Amino acid sequence: KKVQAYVKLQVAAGMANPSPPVGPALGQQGVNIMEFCKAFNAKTDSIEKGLPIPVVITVYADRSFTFVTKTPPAAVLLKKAAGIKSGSGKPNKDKVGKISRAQLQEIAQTKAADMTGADIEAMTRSIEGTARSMGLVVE
Amino acid sequence: ITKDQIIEAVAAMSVMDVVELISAMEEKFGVSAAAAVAVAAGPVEAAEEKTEFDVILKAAGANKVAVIKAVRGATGLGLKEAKDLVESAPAALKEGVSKDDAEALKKALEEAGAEVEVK
Amino acid sequence: ITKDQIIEAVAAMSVMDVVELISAMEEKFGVSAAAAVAVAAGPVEAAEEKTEFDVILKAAGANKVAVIKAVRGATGLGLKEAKDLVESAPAALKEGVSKDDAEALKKALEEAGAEVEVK
RNA sequence: GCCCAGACAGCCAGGAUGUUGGCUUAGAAGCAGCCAUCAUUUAAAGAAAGCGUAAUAGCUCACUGGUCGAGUCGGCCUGC
Repeated sequence: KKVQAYVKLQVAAGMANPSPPVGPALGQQGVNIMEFCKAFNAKTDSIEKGLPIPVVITVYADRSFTFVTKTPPAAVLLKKAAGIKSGSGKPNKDKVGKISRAQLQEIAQTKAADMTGADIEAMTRSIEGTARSMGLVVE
Repeated sequence: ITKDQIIEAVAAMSVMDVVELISAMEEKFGVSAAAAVAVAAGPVEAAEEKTEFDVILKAAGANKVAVIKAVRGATGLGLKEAKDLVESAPAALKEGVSKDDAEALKKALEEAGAEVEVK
Repeated sequence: ITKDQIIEAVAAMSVMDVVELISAMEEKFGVSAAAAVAVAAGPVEAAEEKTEFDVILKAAGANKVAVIKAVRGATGLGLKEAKDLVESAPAALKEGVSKDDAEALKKALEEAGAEVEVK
């Protein structure tokens, strides 16, 4: 009851095994990667197959695990706003896509609950700091 | 109660106890009639003394995060609301908190390794 | 001067004074250096103490029955419970209410001829 | 040139948020490699100087406070 671990990140909706990259990881902390697999790609079904959503997962007190699929939009639509497939090897030299001012406040607000900052102008920025180091032009 | 007794009672009341008090008189008597107590109550030298509660951040610990995290969790700030004031420490982490709350806040910060003093 | 003495000295000045000190430090040290002082200052609970609401009865006056009536209507307490909360004036008439509520609440007590206080 | 606004080193506690930056890669998530290296939250935290993982994690450093407490640091030249 006192033994507990905690940590988990963005897992592609649908991918789990084999061991690499998700094997001894969260596999030597109490929980096994036998199940917990079909206990991820059986809850994250009805969304976007290409959505690396980071589900928060504790560990155990017995042997089992837990699950909570939070909320991308945020990260996605940001890569899929200036070509996610074809990107620039050296971003800052050339471009890949473009976005309007409207679609600047769009990916904004829709992540305020994770993104941190007061005033919308402070939100419109930072994402403008995250603007581009991956092709895409500001204007 | 005796007028003198009332005067002493007000002196004991925390400025919090007197603020809502003057605003209170304001509702009935009105801003006009309640102005007497409002102007006389304010001089509770809470400002003229530089005091007492609050959670002053004397020190915090070589790393932000831990400290700021607690700050962010206690106040609620992004990346320019508890990262341009929590350092010098503008000890005003929070205001108008009871002794227990201020004590609890101090603990959380100390856990993050913040040398806090409670005025 | 002793650091402890300085701390006490600071906790003695008046709003105006500290603003003069933190400003002087800023001009001498700088926004970066003098930062470490424009901090311990601010928390001079001028606003922290007050900008928060609970109703509290200071006195019922000569109209005890009248005050009780209002109490019985706001709290809903029985006659015995009400009078017991009015006589000794156990303060807290009702807490957890907003500004307007705690405000208006008293706008129903003093009319009965009672001196109220909100903390 | 720096010195009594006690710093530079110990010890305590602290090294974040978008983000696992992108691309690439079976995987690379500060730390294979290829490019950049911005901003949001503060006294102070490099999209990260090392150890470490299969990839995470974990552990240090840089940066700054508390505590510990006086000259130090860079450089030129000469005698043996």
